[PDB]
Amino acid sequence: GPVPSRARVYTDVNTHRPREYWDYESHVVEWGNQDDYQLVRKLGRGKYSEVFEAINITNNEKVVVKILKKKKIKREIKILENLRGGPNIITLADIVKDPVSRTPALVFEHVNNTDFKQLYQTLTDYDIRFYMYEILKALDYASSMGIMHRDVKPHNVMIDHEHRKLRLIDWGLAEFYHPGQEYNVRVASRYFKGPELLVDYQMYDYSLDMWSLGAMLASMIFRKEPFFHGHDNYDQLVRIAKVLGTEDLYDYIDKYNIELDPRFNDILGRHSRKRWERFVHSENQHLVSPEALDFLDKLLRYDHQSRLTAREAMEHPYFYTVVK
Repeated sequence: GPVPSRARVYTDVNTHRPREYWDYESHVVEWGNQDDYQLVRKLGRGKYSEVFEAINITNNEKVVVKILKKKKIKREIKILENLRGGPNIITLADIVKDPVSRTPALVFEHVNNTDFKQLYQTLTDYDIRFYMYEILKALDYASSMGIMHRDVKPHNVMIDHEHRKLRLIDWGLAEFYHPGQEYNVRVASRYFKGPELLVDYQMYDYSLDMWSLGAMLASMIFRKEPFFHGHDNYDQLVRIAKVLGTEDLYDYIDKYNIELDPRFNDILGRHSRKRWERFVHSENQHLVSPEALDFLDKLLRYDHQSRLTAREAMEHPYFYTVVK
């Protein structure tokens, strides 16, 4: 069968916690006052909830209410409470029972966000570095607290560009990392899924989020949306292999004694690893530097154990120019 794997950092953080920290199933929700909040506008609907802009009439603060459509509820709540106050972690302000849905409604602080599409059109080199560093603060904190987000993507980063403020949001897919635990590979959005998910390797860890961050960075510095543009989860791996090469892919699956789905036999082909310069052109060159390429190269590795961790990434020369 497949060879096991463990995170190379923050491996045992949950084992040294009281059961209460990670045993989300046993968590007892503290309920607030639903009448404190007035819904103002529907912002959107996802697979698992509907999201509203609302006002907290007990202070006139704008808030965001997510009305949930089992146990994912307590998991998200527990993770949000565990991470509350951390750098760039969205703040859960309250939990109320919605009278119409009769499900929990999570109340979050508001962030005046700019649509990433419109906001990826304008970011300077400096601002890419600056905001990447801010996202890293959130991922280092989350992982240091034994949590993997599992859905890092531009839609889940809220940026108030005016105040240069960033929050990592939507922890509904997040999980507690337990060494040796097998996890569902049906997480993350297609274009941000790490190779571990695409080859059905279940014993993954925080390093999944670092792949997703790398895919985000590639899209930003190269002005290519998305960077790996698959038609489905299979073609998604082929798109990655056309950049990273098939030999390193086979080395990866060979290391973990993973066998590819045989349907790849007729679609994967043989591909060399490409040099990152291939993707540089007159329209994106001002966002590219040797430091950017080296940083990207160290995130986008097939082998989840070989990627930079969040803290290692923060140490990278790419961020030397960011004022701290």
